[PDB]
Amino acid sequence: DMMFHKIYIQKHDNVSILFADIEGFTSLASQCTAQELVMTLNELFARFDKLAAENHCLRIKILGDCYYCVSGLPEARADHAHCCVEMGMDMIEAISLVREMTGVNVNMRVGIHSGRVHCGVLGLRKWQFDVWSNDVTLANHMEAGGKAGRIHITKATLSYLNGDYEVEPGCGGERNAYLKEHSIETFLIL
Amino acid sequence: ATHRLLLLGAGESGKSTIVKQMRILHVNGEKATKVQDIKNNLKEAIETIVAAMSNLVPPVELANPENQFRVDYILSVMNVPDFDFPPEFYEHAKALWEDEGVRACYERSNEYQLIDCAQYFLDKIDVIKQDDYVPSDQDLLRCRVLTSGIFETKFQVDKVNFHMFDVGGQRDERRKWIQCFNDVTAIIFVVASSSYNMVIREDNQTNRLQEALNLFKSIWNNRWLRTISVILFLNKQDLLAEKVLAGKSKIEDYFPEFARYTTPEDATPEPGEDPRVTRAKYFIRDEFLRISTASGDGRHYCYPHFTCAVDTENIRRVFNDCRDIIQRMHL
Amino acid sequence: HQSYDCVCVMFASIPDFKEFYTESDVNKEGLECLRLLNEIIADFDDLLSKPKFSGVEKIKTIGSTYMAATGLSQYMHIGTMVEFAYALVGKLDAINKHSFNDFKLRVGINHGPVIAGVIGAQKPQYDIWGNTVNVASRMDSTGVLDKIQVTEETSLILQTLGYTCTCRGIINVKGKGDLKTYFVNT
Ligand SMILES: Nc1nc2c(ncn2[C@@H]2O[C@H](COP(=O)(O)OP(=O)(O)OP(O)(O)=S)[C@@H](O)[C@H]2O)c(=O)[nH]1
Ligand SMILES: Nc1ncnc2c1ncn2[C@@H]1O[C@H](COP(=O)(O)OP(=O)(O)OP(=O)(O)O)[C@@H](O)[C@H]1O
Ligand SMILES: C=C[C@@]1(C)CC(=O)[C@]2(O)[C@@]3(C)[C@@H](O)CCC(C)(C)[C@@H]3[C@H](O)[C@H](OC(C)=O)[C@@]2(C)O1
Ligand SMILES: [Ca+2]
Ligand SMILES: [Ca+2]
Ligand SMILES: [Cl-]
Ligand SMILES: [Mg+2]
Repeated sequence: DMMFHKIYIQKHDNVSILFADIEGFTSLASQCTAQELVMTLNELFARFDKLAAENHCLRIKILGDCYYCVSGLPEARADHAHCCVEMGMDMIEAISLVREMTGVNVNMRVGIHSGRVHCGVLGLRKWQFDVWSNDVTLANHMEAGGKAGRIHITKATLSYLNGDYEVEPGCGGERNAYLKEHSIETFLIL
Repeated sequence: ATHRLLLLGAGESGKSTIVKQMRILHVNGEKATKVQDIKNNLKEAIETIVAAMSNLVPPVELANPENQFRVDYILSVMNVPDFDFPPEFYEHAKALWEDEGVRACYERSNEYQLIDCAQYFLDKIDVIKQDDYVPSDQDLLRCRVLTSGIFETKFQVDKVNFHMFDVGGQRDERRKWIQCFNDVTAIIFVVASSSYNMVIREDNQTNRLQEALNLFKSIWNNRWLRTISVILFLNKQDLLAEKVLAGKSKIEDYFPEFARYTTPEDATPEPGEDPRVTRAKYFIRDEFLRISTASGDGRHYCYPHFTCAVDTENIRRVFNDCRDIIQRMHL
Repeated sequence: HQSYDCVCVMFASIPDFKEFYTESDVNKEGLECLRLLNEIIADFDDLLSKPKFSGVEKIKTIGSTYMAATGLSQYMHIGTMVEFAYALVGKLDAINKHSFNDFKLRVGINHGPVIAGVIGAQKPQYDIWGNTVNVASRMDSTGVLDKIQVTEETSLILQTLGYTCTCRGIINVKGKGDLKTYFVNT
């Protein structure tokens, strides 16, 4: 406070981190123009923003074509898993309508892990609420090691689900090295 | 009523020992694993001495060339992974340690990297070799195992709480230190006082004391440590006197400013202490204090203690001087 | 929210940081790690208030990736970004002295048309989009430590302003193909 700067960060357990990216982003960039893209991007992420508020997810940041929220925040929730699952569902549905409007193969690639996070802000200028931990770092890799239009969940995300959704073998080890080298059992949603 | 102390200092400085001493003093199957460690210390102590024999300038020759074969036995087992420690090993070890030419090598040890406990274990080989051997407390103190990472050890003294954080002294280990900088009661900074005639493991060139000083100056003038006082521990005080009284190697030859130095007025020498030792040990302390005077501005101070880490009788004493300081240095 | 024409974008990330990140009981489960990161970013923010960096507008920070832009307010704005990117090095070095670490910053700098504005009606936050940016980022990630990577266009512009460039070679930019890239000389 007098020697280290004041830190605006706090620990938060039992939370579920959704990550979502766009398959065929450059192929879409190829069709439309610089502006025409941003319109489609803003329209989708404004659309996305609403769904998060319903599905009790607090949206973190938008990183170009990367959208990521997290349920279980700002305040704890026993639904924290089910929300993200219901979120990705609505998201794959939300891309559908906008994809049919263009007529080109674009899709969302979802990934979700659970566990513990730290959350808050870094620096002084230009604050933007963000999360950090290996569990976030894992969640990110889940999206990276995801499959088109399917929801990629972790071993931890099934133990918070109470088995309501029907799952199938994920095989994330083959789509990502961080997943492989950490022996993460992954699953997919039916 | 809880204080978090952090142990800083270069490699081999003595951090690990200080914690061991707290386990002795203020704490409460398991030791059989350490027996193995002590044997390792022994193995590498003698194997290092012999290996040094030829690479030294000038080279040193065995007093009894009968021992040449044993010398060959040692080098043949130097790198062997899980050593069986057979009775042959101890026999050949003692033989060498008996050899005058080998001792001459040890007496020139400052010219190569050799652990502090060499002589100590080597002198008691017939003690260590027994299969029902149980290490003494002092044996546990002297047993050297490099620390990599941060290891907390909690304890209670007169219903007051302490959190001690042991870190790695080496350079690739100094990066982790940061994690214990925030919310610290004070620094305990440890220094191989005796290592004035030695270089470091990290690069075989940088002088160990000169290193400790520059590491100290880093801590004393650190941006996250501006308000933290530093309880200075000038360790290995036994080994210092041993070197000073020996007078084989000199201080003015590694630190030329010592030639100028004379002993301070406020000198509180121990009973029957040689002035030479007094002059030496306080010079060292003063080198450190020159860093604790240039900056600080009464926002943080420095508290020197002459300490011998492997002396439980001296550690209680000095840590009691420290308890006095902390009781008002959290107010 | 509007479009632009000549905006200079800089990405500077810290590759060495992800390793340094730990989660143990000793570091309060990755809090102390994030605490040093704060100190670093906060040092980088202490540069925007400077007068010669008044033109520098910080956009956001991706993990340890610091993202900024000049010209949102002729080509002197491209040079500024470099003097800024140099500066972060002085700030990242400073930390190393005190933090007993060896962090190296890795800088990618591009320029061209961008679109700047707000996205989402929830929490309105400033962001820039388009190819120019995508390349800026792609040049950071394919960069070398202690070095600033620039495109062929920027190479030239900096050469007028008295900066020398050494050709990196060729890069496969996802969607823009193979292209020539450069390093500014220390
Ligand atoms: N003679 C003598 N030996 C000592 C003294 N203090 C420590 N030693 C010996 O020196 C050796 C090295 O000390 P150690 O505690 O391991 O340093 P360290 O701070 O832990 O080194 P590192 O873990 O940062 S790499 C130990 O084996 C110990 O017995 C002392 O005061 N006098
Ligand atoms: N405004 C921005 N903020 C943060 N990151 C950005 C921004 N703009 C672009 N990027 C970066 O651009 C990079 C390029 O994205 P990427 O190539 O993965 O998309 P893609 O063409 O859909 O490929 P893929 O289908 O394999 O994911 C991303 O990793 C992203 O981090
Ligand atoms: C900064 C902390 C640390 C170590 C932990 C962390 O959670 C991350 O911030 C996430 C995962 C995390 O903050 C979520 C977004 C994103 C962008 C995916 C991050 C980056 O991959 C970071 O690494 C980079 C590249 O900065 C990373 C991994 O770094
Ligand atoms: Ca992407
Ligand atoms: Ca993408
Ligand atoms: Cl030392
Ligand atoms: Mg140690």
